[PDB]
Amino acid sequence: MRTFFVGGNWKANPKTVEEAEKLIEMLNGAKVEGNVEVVVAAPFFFLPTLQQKLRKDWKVSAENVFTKPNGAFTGEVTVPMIKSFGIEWTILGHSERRDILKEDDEFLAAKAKFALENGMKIIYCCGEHLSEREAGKASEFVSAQIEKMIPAIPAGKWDDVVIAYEPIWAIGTGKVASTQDAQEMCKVIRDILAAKVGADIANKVRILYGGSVKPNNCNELAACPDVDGFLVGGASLEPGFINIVNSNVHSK
Amino acid sequence: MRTFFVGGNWKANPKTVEEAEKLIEMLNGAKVEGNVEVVVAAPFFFLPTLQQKLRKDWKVSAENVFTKPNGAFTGEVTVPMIKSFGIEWTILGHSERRDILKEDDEFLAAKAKFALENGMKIIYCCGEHLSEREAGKASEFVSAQIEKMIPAIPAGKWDDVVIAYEPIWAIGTGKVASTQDAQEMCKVIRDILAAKVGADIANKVRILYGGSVKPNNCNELAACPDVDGFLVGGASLEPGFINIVNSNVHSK
Ligand code: NA
Ligand code: NA
Ligand code: NA
Ligand code: NA
Ligand code: NA
Ligand code: NA
Repeated sequence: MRTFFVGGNWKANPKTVEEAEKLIEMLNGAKVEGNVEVVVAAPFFFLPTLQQKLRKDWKVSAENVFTKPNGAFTGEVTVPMIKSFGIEWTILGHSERRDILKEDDEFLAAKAKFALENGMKIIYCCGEHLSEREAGKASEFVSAQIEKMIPAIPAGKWDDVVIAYEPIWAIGTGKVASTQDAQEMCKVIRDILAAKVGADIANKVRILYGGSVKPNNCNELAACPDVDGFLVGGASLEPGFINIVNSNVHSK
Repeated sequence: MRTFFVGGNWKANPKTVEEAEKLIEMLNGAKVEGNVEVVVAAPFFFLPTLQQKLRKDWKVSAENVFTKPNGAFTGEVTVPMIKSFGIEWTILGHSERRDILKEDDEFLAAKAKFALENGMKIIYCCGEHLSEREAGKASEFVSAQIEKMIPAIPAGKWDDVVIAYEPIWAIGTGKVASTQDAQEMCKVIRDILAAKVGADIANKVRILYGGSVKPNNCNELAACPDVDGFLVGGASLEPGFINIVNSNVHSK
């Protein structure tokens, strides 16, 4: 069985270091049940304190990184900077960056290749928008994205990739995703991997559900056979995060 | 006389926290001559250590910030986060972000308004590209940018604005800027301010030269009457930074 994986994405939160420290102390006291690999992603500015203070059985992640080691890229944070502090993970391709910050697939593949070649592990995000969901073309859209991702992955690095499916069509659209939606698209992704890079890899890669995950739906989502975990949004800031981490006991 | 102002922009450098700490220890030992306001901008990830360890007579600056207090903006760092740690400054509108990260004037004006309304001080960057320089339309282009900036500034906040002119036309183009180029464009900007917001404000706002500044040209640049200081690139990482900070003795 693949090890269940839960990434907590704080996004651009909290507002103060005092709040981030309080949240860390809450995470540190949580009793994890079952078996699960937990990663916490936070704003660059809080990454030093998170790495220093977060429980050592969990790992810290950046929410984005640039494509280069360093250079004339005012405002950007790079792989060597966060790796120099012991941070092993980054999220790439999150819907908010693809959209608001206009990150395209070419930019994202470069990031994934550079990050992996430089020893990082990645949570690579994908997912289709409302028009493609409505048109019933969700699998084609998601395939194209995964197909741009695939050649970024060096030989031997699939152990360092996790994929998160975001139902962007259910974010701020008036539509909601069902548990079966989540299962279906995670299976779509697994099958794309099997067809393109082989069953051995497909059978080991964790594919996460990245839509709305809360204490009230995490257990039924975890039980879906192709859902290997979550990239959690707003609940990653709340005590409910632990219920989600613990939903691993319902996945087999 | 306006107080001479030197901002050191590390850009996306150095690669490691060990290097940033060594650079800080170098800055801390430097003997400043004359009178000058010094700000050091560094990657988000190094801002905590810079704020903790940098000499207290100088101030730390972010190299960019987002337009919102917090929220669903994966990868972004916000004003309250850096203000919560005592950081008072940010750079906005740097050419590398306008270009590589595709930041437009509307995005940048929003940042400046939000930053200022939230108690930040800003270094707002502007500057024209090669085609406008060649066409002799450098002043019109720069005016338009400043004209988008101006309504972002709340009543009473001009004391918290510094403007940096970047001769983008001389970055990676095969063309170099002269000392007279720097003076001319800093004067162009001052005159736009005087005409649009009044002489009192124009006479107090520091306008910096943001092109290539090194130990070998800083004294002649500082002596230009409308050049009030520098936003320094690569030399901000080198012992030469101090020669630049000290070029204030040549400006009157
Ligand atoms: Na279809
Ligand atoms: Na490997
Ligand atoms: Na499952
Ligand atoms: Na002209
Ligand atoms: Na004021
Ligand atoms: Na001067």
